[PDB]
Amino acid sequence: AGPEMVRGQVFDVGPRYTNLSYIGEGAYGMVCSAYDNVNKVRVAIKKISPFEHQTYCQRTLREIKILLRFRHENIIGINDIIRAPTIEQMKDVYIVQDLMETDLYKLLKTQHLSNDHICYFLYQILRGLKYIHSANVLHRDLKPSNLLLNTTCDLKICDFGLARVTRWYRAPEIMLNTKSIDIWSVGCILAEMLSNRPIFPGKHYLDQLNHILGILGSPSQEDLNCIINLKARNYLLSLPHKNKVPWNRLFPNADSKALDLLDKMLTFNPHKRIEVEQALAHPYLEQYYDPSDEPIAEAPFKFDMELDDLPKEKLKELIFEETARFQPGY
Ligand SMILES: O=C1c2cc(-c3ccnc(NC4CCOCC4)n3)cn2CCN1[C@H](CO)c1cccc(Cl)c1
Repeated sequence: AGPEMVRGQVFDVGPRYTNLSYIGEGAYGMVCSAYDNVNKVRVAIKKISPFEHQTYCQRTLREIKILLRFRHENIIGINDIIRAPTIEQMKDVYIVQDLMETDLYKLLKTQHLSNDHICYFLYQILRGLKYIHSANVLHRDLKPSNLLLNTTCDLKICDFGLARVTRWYRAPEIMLNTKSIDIWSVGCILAEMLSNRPIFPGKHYLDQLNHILGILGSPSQEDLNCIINLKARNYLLSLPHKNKVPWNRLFPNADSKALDLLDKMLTFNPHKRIEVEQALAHPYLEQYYDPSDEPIAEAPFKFDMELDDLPKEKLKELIFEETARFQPGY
């Protein structure tokens, strides 16, 4: 049988993988579910076509190298990689992953979560994040659609395309000026689990800052005592005073312990923001916290070359090399 086509994208993954169905997409690719006739289960297949852009080639190599090294229950892995037999023919790379049922984005569109579920989901996000940060890696795009879920409420973090050694979930430092950006994102996700709506839904950069200030209040002098973009600093100083809104006013029915943790994750100053181990140890997560059952990385991850300097043609070679061991006859 020929290759299958899904929403205009051809998927050349047969004969092992067939009966394909759309399940997601990104800047330079598409994800489908597919039947694996070897393991006799359905899998996820992520198609990416990065080779025309140096940045996308960088991201592709990082994502593959990081996910091939990582091993953790709350982190998506790589089971297989398909690409053409020669580098001149390789225009696409197919990354095969465990198939999950849904994501937190879809869940929050349709279901009201109980405190217990919120607690358990938050715990697994942070358990996975502890492993990532222990490897000295930042995810940088945590958000509900990148948190995958099973029938049995198991949670896995996916999409490590932006990982290194989305506006609504973007930490203020990023816009004004480290691991703390991931904590901010988790805080945004916690808030969204509590209310089923994004806490800071800005329409653009300035609007994002305005929503954050609308809740946290005007930043203090120490909050601004840092290296900071001149334009952003002048903008913030041009604004009238904004009062802080108490968390319990915004989330009237929330567990007070959840709101205490939320306060510490959504702290404006990254240096005062709670870190992942301290968050796991917060009273809100007491029911699930189990440091004897929370694996960390054996060593910190680092790249041998640095890829930012490499031409995209050289990056392609490295990707071709990295993926070779999944080829038949290897
Ligand atoms: O990497 C992923 C990804 C993998 C999965 C995945 C993996 C395993 N299972 C399920 N099940 C699904 C079943 C239906 O409900 C949703 C969960 N989904 C979902 N996404 C979200 C999009 N991306 C990123 C962009 O963030 C991406 C994708 C393609 C190209 C690029 Cl450049 C980037």
